Amino acid sequence: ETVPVKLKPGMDGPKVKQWPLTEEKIKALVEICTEMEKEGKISKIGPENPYNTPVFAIKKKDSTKWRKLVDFRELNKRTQDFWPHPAGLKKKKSVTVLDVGDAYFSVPLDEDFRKYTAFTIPSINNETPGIRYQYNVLPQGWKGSPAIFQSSMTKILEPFRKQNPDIVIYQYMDDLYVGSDLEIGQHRTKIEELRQHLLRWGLPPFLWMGYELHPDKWTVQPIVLPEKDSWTVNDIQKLVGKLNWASQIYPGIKVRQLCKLLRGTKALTEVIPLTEEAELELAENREILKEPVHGVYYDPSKDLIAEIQKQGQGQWTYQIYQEPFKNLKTGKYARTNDVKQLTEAVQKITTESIVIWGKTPKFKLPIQKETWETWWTEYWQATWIPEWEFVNTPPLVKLWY
Amino acid sequence: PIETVPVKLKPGMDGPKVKQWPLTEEKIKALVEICTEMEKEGKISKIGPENPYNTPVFAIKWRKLVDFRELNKRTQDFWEVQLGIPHPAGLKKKKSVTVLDVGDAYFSVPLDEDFRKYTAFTIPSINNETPGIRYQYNVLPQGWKGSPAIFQSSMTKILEPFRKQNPDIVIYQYMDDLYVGSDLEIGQHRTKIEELRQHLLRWGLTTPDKKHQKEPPFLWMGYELHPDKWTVQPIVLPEKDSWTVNDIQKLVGKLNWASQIYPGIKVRQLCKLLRGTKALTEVIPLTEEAELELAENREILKEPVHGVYYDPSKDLIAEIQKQGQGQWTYQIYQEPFKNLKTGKYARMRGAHTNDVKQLTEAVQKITTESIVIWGKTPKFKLPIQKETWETWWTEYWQATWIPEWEFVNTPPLVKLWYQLEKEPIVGAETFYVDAGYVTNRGRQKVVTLTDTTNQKTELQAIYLALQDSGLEVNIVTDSQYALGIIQAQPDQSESELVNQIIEQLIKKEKVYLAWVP
Ligand SMILES: CCCc1c(SC2CCCCC2)c2cc(Cl)ccc2[nH]c1=O
Repeated sequence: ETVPVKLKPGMDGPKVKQWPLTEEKIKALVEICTEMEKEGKISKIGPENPYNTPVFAIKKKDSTKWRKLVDFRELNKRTQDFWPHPAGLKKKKSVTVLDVGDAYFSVPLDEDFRKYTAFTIPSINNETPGIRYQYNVLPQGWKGSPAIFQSSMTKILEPFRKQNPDIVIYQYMDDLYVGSDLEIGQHRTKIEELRQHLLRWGLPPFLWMGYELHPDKWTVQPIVLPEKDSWTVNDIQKLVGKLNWASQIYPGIKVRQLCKLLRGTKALTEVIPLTEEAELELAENREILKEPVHGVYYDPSKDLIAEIQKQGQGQWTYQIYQEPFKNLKTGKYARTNDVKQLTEAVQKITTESIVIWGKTPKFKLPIQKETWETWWTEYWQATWIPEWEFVNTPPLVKLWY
Repeated sequence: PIETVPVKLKPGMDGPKVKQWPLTEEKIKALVEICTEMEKEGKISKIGPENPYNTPVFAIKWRKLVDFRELNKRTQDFWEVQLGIPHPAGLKKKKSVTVLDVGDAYFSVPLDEDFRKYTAFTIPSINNETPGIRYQYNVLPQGWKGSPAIFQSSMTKILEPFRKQNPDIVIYQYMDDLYVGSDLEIGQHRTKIEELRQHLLRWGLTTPDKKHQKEPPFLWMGYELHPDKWTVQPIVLPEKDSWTVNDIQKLVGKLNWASQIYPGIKVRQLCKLLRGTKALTEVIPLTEEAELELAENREILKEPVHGVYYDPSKDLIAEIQKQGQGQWTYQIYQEPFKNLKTGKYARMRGAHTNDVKQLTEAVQKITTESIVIWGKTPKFKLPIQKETWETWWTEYWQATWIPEWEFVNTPPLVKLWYQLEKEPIVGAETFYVDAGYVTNRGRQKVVTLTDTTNQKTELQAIYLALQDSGLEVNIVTDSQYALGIIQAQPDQSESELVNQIIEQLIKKEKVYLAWVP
């Protein structure tokens, strides 16, 4: 029996374009889809289907096996809502991530919706029509699948849940976050127990290297000020600028005394001794910055935004906020090439957004689209895909982090 | 026969109920003849008063043309054709290549029974008091929205088997043209063809006879296609005395087309003729440099150069040169300096930039192009040194990445004509700018700028500063704008101001630029 699903009222199906893939990826995609065809998971479609979703081939961590990744971003957006997050999970010591996508492959998709799951394996230099298909079963990556498989899912989990209540389990799209605080040795073993307990029902790889996220250790990178021996006119000016900026967040920041040191068109390199007044003013500014601005609460009904700044030498800076300057979180990331790092970053950041709020953020990437579109699939490993847009990182925002 | 593709009208719409224009009895007579035959053939079938739908028909020896615009407006969208043509370099050499004309293919394919009713038209009767014959299609209507897609699709299914049965062959569909390439012996190749025509025929699919088939070379959408090589249809440059904006615009067009195969084509000088132009018919006299370019190009064109096909076996090598400020020339080849394709890149991304950035962008275009044509990225050979690249790289806010590339010492070598000092300069005077500046050493200059804009005054100040300052300068400004611009170390710009500054910068020994609120 198939649960009748519908697109939000009025909304038609997606007709997204397919970005040019590399022969190798096309091959992977063909090998895969042909087997999924044999297994009745998908079926070829005709020209009467004008819709299309982009597919991609990514690489599994610790496997020679490729993974088909469908960008149902647009579809999920035109897909009706369905009618929660364990705030405790973010507190666990170890969160391991499992890919339970194959779960869905054993559940038919409402015949009428199938047409919307249309996708295409492009062909090189347009020498052939391209291979068109649509799903018959629940498709991995579609927001719908988790929902519909929700029931059949809770069943499967209720035993372990009661058997190991010291363990928190969260499902998101094709991912399942298993958390605890047990000794690493134990954590890993109990995990494996779940794997086999999942097999007991039916077709689960370790996402993220089968390694553990340690959310407990996640911490907010506060703003920091240059602590130096001697202070030159330039140092001060930079200092003041930075403070001035930070002021809009922490309005308790005073510069009056530091600016006084800067009276008179002096020489950048001239060393300026600080008056005790300013000395104390700085000290206060420093303490004020020691922690995030109070009053920043997460709104479940607002989009989670995530901007990244390139700092150079394998170093990057990010911030998760819903309202400008009202950062719910900020962090750093160190190494690879710009792109690899960058993707690795986005994925780290996303995973957290999920773990913490259960929602993927919407990134603002410091890169040229054509570029990203070209290499991202080369390092991407998650099963989901965040919403993203490309931008131009302002010179100063970078200097302030 | 082939499996029917189910069609439907657009949601919430109804079949075409359009009235049939009046028809000349001479045209009525011609239609009936045509329709009878079609019916005798099964393509259409007389229907009854049941069907209230109708689509206009008119006469154009006599021919039949039905206006499907309205039906098409009411017909669902299809995944369509492809509007993605292969580029000759993407192809591989072949010993023989024959092309058959799938004569009236659409009429050879059935039509979703449930849809047939919407194709209903009417041949008016000659005399007043009498009724006019009503029909509907059983096959793909010529001019109908579906037809193309549905026809191709079915074609492919029909070809699918034979395709896997005959691996030693390849086929390309394009409208009603079927190209068959092979590396078989003419005889074998020529028979396999016949082996194919039968398979088609097995589905009543007819194709021209060898006696009337088309063999290479092929003049396809701006191309000339030989089994072993390709090029662009020959290009003849005029020799006018009087050149019109229009003539020039076109020339520039044709010239670009060449670009992909003919290296060194240059259109700068000509393109310059279009400045200020008030009419498409306006005549513009050629410059001394425009005449030079035209003539240079004329010569490059006099040489028949050709492209080579893709040899999946060999790697792809891409080579890029700076042809002019902003201009970059490249050629992708597999075998030593024997191109599959070549090309240019003038794309200036942003009001200001530097060769490093601009060269890096050229790389991304080529990379995309390659993937689209050969499914793979080529190994690049660039006139830049890793150290140079790496330096600009790590120091630029935007993330970037260049595939696999080898430095090729082929002048000119892209470089960084200057680098801002990371730390302020001791011993170097200090300027505080805003239209004027003041230095730690007492000096000051104010200037009245006319017409300028807020931002353009900020760069002027700075310019002013650089000018008057000695070899080593420290500059403080509040304009975040100018700071970004200069921090970005551009070496070329559409704005002259910016260029003057850039000049200053190059000449300096050390320059430190700082910002303050
Ligand atoms: C049918 C396979 C495509 C193919 C062609 S057909 C080519 C298809 C586009 C329309 C024009 C003709 C081809 C033609 C020539 Cl003339 C030489 C090499 C070639 N190598 C190939 O792989």
